[PDB]
Amino acid sequence: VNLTAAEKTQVANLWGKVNVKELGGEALSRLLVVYPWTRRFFEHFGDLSTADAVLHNAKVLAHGEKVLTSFGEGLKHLDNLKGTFSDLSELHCDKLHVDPQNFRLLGNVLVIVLARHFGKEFTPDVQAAYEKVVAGVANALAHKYH
Amino acid sequence: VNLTAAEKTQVANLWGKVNVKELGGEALSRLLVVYPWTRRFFEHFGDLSTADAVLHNAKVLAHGEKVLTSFGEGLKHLDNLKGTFSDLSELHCDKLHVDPQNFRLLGNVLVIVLARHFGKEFTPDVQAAYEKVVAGVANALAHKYH
Amino acid sequence: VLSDNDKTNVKATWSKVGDHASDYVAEALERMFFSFPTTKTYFPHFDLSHGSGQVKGHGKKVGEALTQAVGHLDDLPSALSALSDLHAHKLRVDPVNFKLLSHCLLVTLSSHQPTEFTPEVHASLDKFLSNVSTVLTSKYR
Amino acid sequence: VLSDNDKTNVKATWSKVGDHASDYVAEALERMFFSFPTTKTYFPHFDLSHGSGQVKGHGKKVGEALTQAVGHLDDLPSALSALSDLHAHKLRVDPVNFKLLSHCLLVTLSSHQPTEFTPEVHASLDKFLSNVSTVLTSKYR
Ligand code: HEM
Ligand code: HEM
Ligand code: HEM
Ligand code: HEM
Repeated sequence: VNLTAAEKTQVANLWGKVNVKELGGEALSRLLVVYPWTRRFFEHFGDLSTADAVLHNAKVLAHGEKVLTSFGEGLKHLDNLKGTFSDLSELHCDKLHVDPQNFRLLGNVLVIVLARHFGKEFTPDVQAAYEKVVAGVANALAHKYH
Repeated sequence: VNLTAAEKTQVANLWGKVNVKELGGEALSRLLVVYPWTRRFFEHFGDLSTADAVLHNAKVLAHGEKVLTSFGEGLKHLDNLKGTFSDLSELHCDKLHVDPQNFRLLGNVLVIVLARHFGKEFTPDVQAAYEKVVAGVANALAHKYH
Repeated sequence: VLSDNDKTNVKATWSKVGDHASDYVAEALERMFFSFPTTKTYFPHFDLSHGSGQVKGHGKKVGEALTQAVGHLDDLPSALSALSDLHAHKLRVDPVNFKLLSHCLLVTLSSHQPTEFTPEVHASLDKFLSNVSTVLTSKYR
Repeated sequence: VLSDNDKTNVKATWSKVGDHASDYVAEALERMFFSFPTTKTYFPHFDLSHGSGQVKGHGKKVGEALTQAVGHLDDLPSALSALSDLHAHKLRVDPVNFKLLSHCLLVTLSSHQPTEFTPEVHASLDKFLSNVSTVLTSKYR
């Protein structure tokens, strides 16, 4: 991904303030409430028929953390998201059969979540940096589709 | 774009039979009729009020020829679309102010125009290869946007 | 939003398809799977090779639904109500995929009926298939 | 379609916005121009720099349309009639761009009202903005 030196600092500084369990939980939770059809992949986690069941499902929250923690891994290799996420792209395509469009939807929710928690700090510029990050991550996870 | 050897031969074989004037005329024409907001860039091309005006618009037809000549040229550099179209990409952004979504729209029209002309020689495999190329070209053309 | 001319163009088009609806739609899905592999993530349980019974079966069922839509252009939400429920509650196909199938449907039509797929006819069919796509996702949220 | 609860959530969000509508919307648009640079192809005549007065002025206008939307939830087509003519016949903004501004409106509201911006409110607002977008493009073809 094509990021300026000022943008990488911004990306790394904000993420050091990120609780991956809490925001991980919330990002995946918000995906499933805002775009209810994304709940199809997690139906085996328990009752997800309502917004409130979704928000209280221990497996959804724990998966959001796992997902954000993987997203954090990408941040450690921003010049090579394709290499970093190569195995996971193959995993999501071949084994999980996840439509990569979902990666984009999760990206958008992640930005709204960072904004929600960091107020003023998540400037238009900090946002621009993360919007480029989430699209890089999305593209990388989609890259090995076939 | 990444085409197999079979696909590249297929791309090149179909294009040798393309009447650049005829199909470029049609493709731009169908863009302006199918997606009428695209005419915003052709306000100075004369009458575009009706679909049959668009279809008889000498400047629309001519520009369509010009567009597919350039597309054609880009098919000689399928390993490096971004380098080929870098100058046109800066021009479309800085001079013409053309939302690059339009490139995706034209790509789809082009695939349809190719299907229409070639019929059953434009196989699902042949469309698939051409889908790769029109997304590659659209992508090269959006690449220098800022 | 579907004009009287758009409905005329749509029924004109589908009447030329004739008894080829099932084959054309079968061919549209294969075009979708080959050119847009992400859409294959919805069919891990199908053999998606050329000529597979499952795809042919699916093309037939999708074609019939389109035939119904063509027959009820004044009230698509009512003609497609059960499929609407199905795609919202169970199938849950991300809405971007409907455009990809619509696109492969136009390629199929255009390739099989070159002289009848005029620019204005194309324009009407695109509005229709987008209309059907809106109806089928109308209950997602 | 917006349910009663969605409309409750939209009206609560916007009531909580109050006199901040111009500032919030002007911010959205800046977030849009910087995050999604393709959107600037529609404003070649604008000062798009950070803090822009032109963008501020435009945000006031856009906020006004939003406020009017919020006040007429049952009949958005009628409230936004003049705006859907203009976007359709003059501005001709590609439908893809309306999501980009919606996404930044959600970024702006969540940033400024984190306690009110709940998953449920988030969902209701996204549906609302998508409804505004659909109405603004309803006359494109
Ligand atoms: C965007 C929406 C996404 C959806 C709907 C989705 C779907 C899934 C599903 C269903 C699982 C398996 C859960 C199970 O069956 O136990 C999974 C696993 C996983 N996903 Fe995602 N995924 C998404 C995006 C992401 C993103 C953005 C990342 C960050 C890189 C990510 C990283 C992971 C990881 C690390 C695993 C565990 C894989 C393993 O080692 O078994 N996913 N995903
Ligand atoms: C699809 C939507 C597109 C739109 C709305 C668009 C718009 C335009 C406009 C408004 C002009 C200048 C008008 C004129 O020549 O009088 C232009 C020039 C041009 N465009 Fe595009 N374009 C599109 C796609 C493409 C594509 C796909 C290609 C090539 C692959 C292309 C290549 C060119 C070329 C070669 C010129 C002439 C440049 C020059 O002589 O300076 N355009 N375009
Ligand atoms: C790319 C877009 C679409 C995708 C990915 C998709 C996905 C699916 C899937 C996975 C099934 C279950 C198939 C099976 O297991 O047999 C299905 C069923 C079905 N869908 Fe779609 N769909 C799409 C668009 C459409 C459209 C445009 C129509 C309108 C004709 C449609 C109507 C149907 C019908 C008639 C069935 C079978 C229903 C039944 O058995 O009761 N779908 N869809
Ligand atoms: C969905 C939210 C939107 C709303 C509420 C909205 C509404 C408005 C309003 C109220 C005006 C000013 C009308 C006047 O008094 O002359 C306007 C003008 C305009 N709109 Fe939108 N619109 C929206 C989306 C968009 C998007 C996404 C774009 C493109 C990125 C766009 C492009 C424009 C442009 C280029 C103008 C003319 C600006 C000027 O006066 O120089 N609109 N719109």
